[PDB]
Amino acid sequence: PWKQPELDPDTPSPIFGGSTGGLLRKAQVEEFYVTTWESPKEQIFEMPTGGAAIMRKGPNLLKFARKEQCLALTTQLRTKFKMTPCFYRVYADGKVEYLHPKDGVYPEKVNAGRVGVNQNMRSIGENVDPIKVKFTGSQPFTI
Amino acid sequence: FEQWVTDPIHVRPIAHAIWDPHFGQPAVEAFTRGGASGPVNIATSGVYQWWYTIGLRSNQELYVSSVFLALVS
Amino acid sequence: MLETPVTSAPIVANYLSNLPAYRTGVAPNLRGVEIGLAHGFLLAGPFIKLGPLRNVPGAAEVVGCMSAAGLVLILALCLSLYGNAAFQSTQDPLMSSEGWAKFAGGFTVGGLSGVAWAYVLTQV
Amino acid sequence: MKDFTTYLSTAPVVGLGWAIFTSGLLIEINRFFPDPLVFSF
Amino acid sequence: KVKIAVDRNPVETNFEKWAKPGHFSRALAKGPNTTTWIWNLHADAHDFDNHTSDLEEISRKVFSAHFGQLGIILIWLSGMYFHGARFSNYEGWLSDPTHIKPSAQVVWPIVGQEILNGDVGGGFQGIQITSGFFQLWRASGITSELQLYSTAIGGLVLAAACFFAGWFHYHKAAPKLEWFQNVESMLNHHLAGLLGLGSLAWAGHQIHVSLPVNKLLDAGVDPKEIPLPHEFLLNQSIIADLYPSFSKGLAPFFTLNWAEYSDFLTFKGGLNPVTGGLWLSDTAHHHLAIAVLFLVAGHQYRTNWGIGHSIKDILESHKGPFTGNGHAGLYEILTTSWHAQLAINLALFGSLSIIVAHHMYAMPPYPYLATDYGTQLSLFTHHMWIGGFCVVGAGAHAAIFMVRDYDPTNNYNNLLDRVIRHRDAIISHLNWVSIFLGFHSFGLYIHNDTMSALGRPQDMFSDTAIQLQPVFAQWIQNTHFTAPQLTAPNALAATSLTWGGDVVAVGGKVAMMPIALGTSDFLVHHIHAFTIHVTVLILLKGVLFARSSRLIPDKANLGFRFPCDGPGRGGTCQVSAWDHVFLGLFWMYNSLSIVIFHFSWKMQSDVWGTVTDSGVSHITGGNFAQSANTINGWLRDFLWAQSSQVIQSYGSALSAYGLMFLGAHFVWAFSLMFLFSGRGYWQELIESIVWAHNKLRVAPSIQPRALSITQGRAVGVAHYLLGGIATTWSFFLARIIAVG
Amino acid sequence: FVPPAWAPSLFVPLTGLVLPAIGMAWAFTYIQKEK
Amino acid sequence: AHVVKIYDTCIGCTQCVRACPLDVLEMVPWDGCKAAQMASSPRTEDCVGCKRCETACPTDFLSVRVYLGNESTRSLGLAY
Amino acid sequence: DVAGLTPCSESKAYNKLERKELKTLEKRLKKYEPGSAPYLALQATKERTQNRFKNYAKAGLLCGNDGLPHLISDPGLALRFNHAGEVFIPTFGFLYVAGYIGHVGRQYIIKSKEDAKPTDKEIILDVPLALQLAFQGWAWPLAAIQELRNGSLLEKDENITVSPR
Ligand code: CLA
Ligand code: CLA
Ligand code: CLA
Ligand code: CLA
Ligand SMILES: CC1=C(/C=C/C(C)=C/C=C/C(C)=C\C=C\C=C(C)\C=C\C=C(C)\C=C\C2=C(C)CCCC2(C)C)C(C)(C)CCC1
Ligand SMILES: CC1=C(C/C=C(\C)CCC[C@H](C)CCC[C@H](C)CCCC(C)C)C(=O)c2ccccc2C1=O
Ligand code: SF4
Repeated sequence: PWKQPELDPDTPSPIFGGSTGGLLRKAQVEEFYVTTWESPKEQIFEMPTGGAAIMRKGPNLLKFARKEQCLALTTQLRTKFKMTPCFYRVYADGKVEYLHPKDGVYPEKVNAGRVGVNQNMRSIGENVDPIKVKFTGSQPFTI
Repeated sequence: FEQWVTDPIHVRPIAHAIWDPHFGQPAVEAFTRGGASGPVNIATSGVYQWWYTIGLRSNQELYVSSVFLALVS
Repeated sequence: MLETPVTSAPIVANYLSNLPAYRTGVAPNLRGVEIGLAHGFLLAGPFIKLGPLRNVPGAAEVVGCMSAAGLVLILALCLSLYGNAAFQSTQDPLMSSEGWAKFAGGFTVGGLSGVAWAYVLTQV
Repeated sequence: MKDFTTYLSTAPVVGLGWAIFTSGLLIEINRFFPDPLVFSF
Repeated sequence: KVKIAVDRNPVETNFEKWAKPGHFSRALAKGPNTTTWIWNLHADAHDFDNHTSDLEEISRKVFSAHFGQLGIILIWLSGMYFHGARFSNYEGWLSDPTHIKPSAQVVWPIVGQEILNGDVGGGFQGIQITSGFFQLWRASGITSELQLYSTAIGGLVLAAACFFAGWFHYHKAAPKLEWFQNVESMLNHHLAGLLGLGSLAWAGHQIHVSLPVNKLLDAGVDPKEIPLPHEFLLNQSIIADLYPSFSKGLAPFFTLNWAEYSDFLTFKGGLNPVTGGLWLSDTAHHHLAIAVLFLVAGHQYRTNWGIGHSIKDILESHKGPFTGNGHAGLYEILTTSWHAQLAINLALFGSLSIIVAHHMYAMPPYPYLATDYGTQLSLFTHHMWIGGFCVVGAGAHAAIFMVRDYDPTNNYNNLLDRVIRHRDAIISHLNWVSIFLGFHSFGLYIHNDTMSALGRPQDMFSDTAIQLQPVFAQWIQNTHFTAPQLTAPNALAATSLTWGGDVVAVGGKVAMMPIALGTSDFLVHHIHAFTIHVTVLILLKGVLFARSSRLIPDKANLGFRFPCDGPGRGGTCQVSAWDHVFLGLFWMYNSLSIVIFHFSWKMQSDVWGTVTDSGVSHITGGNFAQSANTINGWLRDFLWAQSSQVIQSYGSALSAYGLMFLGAHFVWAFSLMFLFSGRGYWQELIESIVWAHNKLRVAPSIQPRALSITQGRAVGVAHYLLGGIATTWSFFLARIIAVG
Repeated sequence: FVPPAWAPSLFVPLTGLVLPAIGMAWAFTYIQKEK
Repeated sequence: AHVVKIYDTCIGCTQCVRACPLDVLEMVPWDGCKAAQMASSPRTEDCVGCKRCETACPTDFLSVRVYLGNESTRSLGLAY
Repeated sequence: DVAGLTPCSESKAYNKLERKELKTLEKRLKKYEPGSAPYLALQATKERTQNRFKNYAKAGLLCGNDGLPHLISDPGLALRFNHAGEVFIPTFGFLYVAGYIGHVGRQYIIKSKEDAKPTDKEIILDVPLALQLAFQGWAWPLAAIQELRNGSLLEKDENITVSPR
């Protein structure tokens, strides 16, 4: 949004037991994703990595090994309770990257502040044949 | 090859000898065919008939042909 | 993350603590020697029992012992291959490259020693 | 009546009717002409 | 609290919705535009959970559908009884059951199929039936065709009554949701009335009707000269002559001197030497004891009178320290989710069908049933396959419940939540167990085949080289052979002849004999355990990963039945729980095929045969001890040594079995094009055919489309199962009829 | 010319055990070769 | 990773972004459509190629196209 | 006597096969009393077999070396040896019936498209219209070649749905 929020590792995790489909060795070798939300009350939700957990009244922090799990939890919280969460990506060296609300308004909106990239300005089916682009390393859809 | 050249009707061609330490003694005895000293495979590729037709008769001719083809390769 | 009574048992914890792989109190050569001794001694077992020469007395134990030695050598070759092809890039010395090479050398030394010990025990 | 007729006008029902009609015609032809092979008037 | 709650006329009986095919769902209510709609019409027909979100309407539809299935079953039973009444030689079979084959289906002479009406004996022509209905009617005291006619008419009347009952209980008087949710009343009425009262009624029929008719039939008198069952019912002189304890006239029952009933309520465990079946007095006391036990069990739950047990209280009370909330939210799950109850019912029904098959080949509970080898083989195979289908449908509907009816709010730390919480460990351990079993069984078979082909019979895992004898099964067999000796002294003999004893034969054919267990039996039993373990692993992975997984975290939002999630993450084809059930269906088929092959070979080699003065000469000469240890033995001594009757059946009454064998091979082969391939190829082929019909202006208004990927998988697995099942059916029946 | 009688006792174990073993060793080092 | 390409036939209906399970697409202002929205892929390195965006496209043919190739840890959907 | 084959009446293997079939039918018949329904059923089967074997003979059918009759498919050769009734006449009859089916289906496809929701008429058939088109298809080749003449049988390549190259 106006200012990118900074994650807090001291935020309380939701009330949950032990997960089996949790973070593997990739969490301590490669990047892992961390989802934060602000629950106004305590309620039971379903994690994508196992059974069910109970979120605490306040900030809530969860860890996952895949971005798809983070976005699945985000859309579950948005559809079920309208929570509007946000997840960061933390690498092995501790670098933190802001992932979901890039402009803080969610990708469903526009905000008139994002530059559209990887947009072909020609119609589909007007691309050149693969014979035209041969021994060049450029795909017909990449021009 | 020479025995098949002498009698192309009765005795069967031999493809290659079998040396398998996993073979048992009845299996070794059962695979001794065509008047061989060990377990052999009956040839079905038909190179015996072809090499008899083109004029090869002796084993030395096959030896020199094989070494010449190895040199060619 | 899911703690269990059998994984977090203190008896299981101290049984896995003093194992040669998880001791972290000795050089990799000694751990390899112990590993090779134990695994060669157990691997000689099925070879002196059900080999192709098991009906022939005397020669069955010898044939099983050389087969166990060959299996130990194959396992040592695969251990050396894993050490060379795993730790070729950047506190436990076992996870290092030359540490794993010394572990493999200890493993094959222990394997042949255990095969000889099993031969002595079967002869006696 | 017309709702039941439109139910009978559905594709599986008329297909079933065609099935019984054709099967009965062929069966009665085979019964009253036992095992013919060549058209000989 | 428990009371009848019924709404009066919620649905009007009008044909206006019969005209519209797609009406139960709003997706199909708009009308058809492509051909995939039509399949969607025949796929979501019974998906009542998707038509409406109201549980009351779903429960009413379930009640009506159950009434319809009972009406269909009663129609089929009445038709079976009618075919036995008119187009059958049951009266001829009653005179000599050991020489006239049971026949109840007669064909019409139309195109040369009259050769299928074989010479079954007794001056009759027809198809030799393997259902065993003749033995069931002989066990029920049925003598004349008039009784079969009356049973058929009563079955038709009860089928019409049940069909009207379904119409009434749906359209006229529809029960409410509170009526269906009274699980305590349902369990009490089912234990006491559905099972116990029926058991007591069948016991009374066996005492008053079946036992005297069976005793007179075993005496050898003419069935026409046998007195009618009502003569036994009313007049007490014949029943006193046949059983002196009937002269007391209900005195020992109400004076607690039940030992006086020992003449016609016996405990002579074993086989009747006259007929090779179970003793009817033993079955009478059995059904009486079962009725007493079920009437006792039916007064367990509290419904309206204070006393009883509460299912919710029992489930909440049984909580341990290692399980957290032990069985906490299961009562709410099983009272709101139809699919959980469907999974439970299907699992228990399939397991009980397997039990029925095993304990029916073991003890033949019918007169002249064990002599008919074909009837026993067909019944065992049929119950085996129905049990397998039911237990795979249990996993299917459990996965459906997991996708649809699971609520995380009611499952926080209960047993289902912990099972989901360690499903990965469950699947990993089951995978390791399955791999180890498959190695140490199939690799043993490959080892035997290799060392046989290498000329090392002493290196094989056979009954002569390496004795891997089933010491536990042999010890259990020896203990159960001594069960009447020391632990059950009131039994006259052993509970079955499989444990040990002597050979019981009827008409020169062996009815039952002790079954020896060797290394081949251990190998095939461990092979069966391995196949069951793999199928369990597949279905459990489908059930537990139906909602989410590491590969797909939002699988619950995709539904239970979806083809894939695209080629992403390397490819997500066949990732749904439906596809897991579709994969496990083949493994169930393979498991049960190996099981029935083991049964057929073992009972043909070591059980069935003829009995001469020298001894018992079996059908295959007991090759199972020396041929079942290798795959080539099954290939040659079981599949090639047999199946010669099927291929040589042409020109005889068994030629329909050969034709059905060829058609089954055809359907099994035709299934592979749906099992393999995909959808885009057939879609473009259909596009080319659309162009062809558009050139001739015969393009249909309904756009033809290729079958869906899920639909294509369903068609492939259905045709594959049908082809394999009919292949085994034709081969088994032809082999067991020609040489049996 | 004619190979000796011990050639099946040497070449067959060489191309059945030793040569595939060294081939798999070279291939395993080539697969996991990193920069 | 995979290549996500969006053409000018998009009507800005935002269905592809809602169908995206990894937050790859976005909506930018545009003038070539009535809704004044255009789909973009600024996070194509996180796309796995599930083709869920192509299912939600209402236009004939496809206004968004996913081309697989050069799979990585993020592109293969691996938690390990 | 074409293709080195003999007529069924002149052949010996044909009579041997008929004798074998009569022998096995009589063997099946001898196990039943004459006053029983299986006896009449087997007698009817034997009579049908004898009638079929008589009708296959004296009808131009010929069999080679096995007694099983053979069919000649080439026109002209079948015309000059009275074998046209084997396949030549039945193939023309099947072509007539198949053209009847195609013309009836084409008429129903065309006649049910100039109305609202033609798929509804496709899925719920207009039974009087279907029967009317059923009884109007007796002159299918005339109407087919007339539609070919006026060009309404075939659609032009401009109004036809076509796949991209
Ligand atoms: C002791 C009383 C009694 C008896 C005998 C039954 C018997 C049956 N119930 Mg039922 N049930 C009962 C009480 C009883 N119920 C109560 C009190 C409740 C409410 C809590 C239910 C709720 C219930 C549900 C929700 C369902 C059943 C179903 C069934 C059938 C199970 C299928 C089967 O085994 O086929 C056995 C079949 C036969 C033996 C054939 C003859 C069946 C006759 C016609 C039934 C006669 C018993 C009947 C209950 C008498 C009262 C009806 C009367 C007004 C005419 C079976 C007919 C299932 C069903 O719908 O099946 C149709 C089902 O899904 N039951
Ligand atoms: C459901 C099973 C069943 C059934 C139907 C019967 C039925 C019968 N048994 Mg059996 N029996 C059974 C189980 C059964 N038993 C079991 C489990 C045992 C244990 C071993 C026995 C042991 C046994 C022995 C040892 C004997 C019988 C006998 C009898 C008969 C005597 C009936 C009697 O006095 O009972 C009591 C019956 C009643 C009180 C009648 C019921 C009340 C009526 C129906 C009221 C009708 C009122 C109505 C509104 C008015 C008429 C309407 C009209 C005007 C339209 C009867 C045919 C005896 C026999 O055959 O001799 C005759 C005999 O010797 N049975
Ligand atoms: C106790 C019995 C029972 C009951 C009440 C249900 C009820 C249900 N099941 Mg379940 N199921 C069962 C047993 C049962 N099933 C078993 C035993 C299996 C394993 C085989 C399955 C496997 C299964 C799957 C995989 C699925 C269901 C689904 C469903 C739902 C809709 C079914 C439907 O619309 O089919 C409509 C009817 C048909 C499609 C016709 C099927 C015909 C088959 C494929 C071929 C028949 C071959 C026949 C025997 C021989 C024909 C030969 C030919 C020459 C004529 C419904 C909740 C579906 C669902 O969405 O659940 C909510 C679903 O996806 N079930
Ligand atoms: C005969 C063919 C065949 C074989 C061997 C396998 C083997 C396997 N499948 Mg199966 N499968 C098959 C057909 C087959 N499948 C078909 C047709 C289907 C379609 C329905 C499936 C569907 C299927 C599913 C759905 C699943 C499996 C699983 C498994 C594994 C179980 C492991 C096990 O218990 O056995 C151990 C393996 C063997 C006994 C292989 C036999 C070969 C010999 C004995 C082993 C040693 C060979 C040799 C000595 C070593 C050579 C070394 C070198 C020269 C190469 C294993 C990899 C399951 C799995 O992943 O694991 C649990 C699983 O979930 N398969
Ligand atoms: C004589 C004969 C023969 C021969 C034949 C021939 C040789 C033929 C040819 C043929 C040809 C060479 C053909 C061609 C064709 C082409 C085309 C191009 C076509 C078209 C068609 C159409 C278009 C159709 C249509 C239709 C339909 C389908 C439906 C409706 C109706 C109609 C008819 C219209 C044989 C020996 C075999 C057998 C015997 C007889
Ligand atoms: C062949 C095939 C198709 C094409 C199959 C189609 C379109 C289904 C065709 C069904 C027909 C129309 C059934 C009726 C057939 C006869 C016309 C009816 C009987 C006629 C006689 C009574 C005369 C798929 O769509 C497919 C999809 C997914 C995986 C595999 C496959 C696959 O293998
Ligand atoms: S789904 Fe298609 S039309 Fe809609 S916003 Fe995305 S690219 Fe544009």
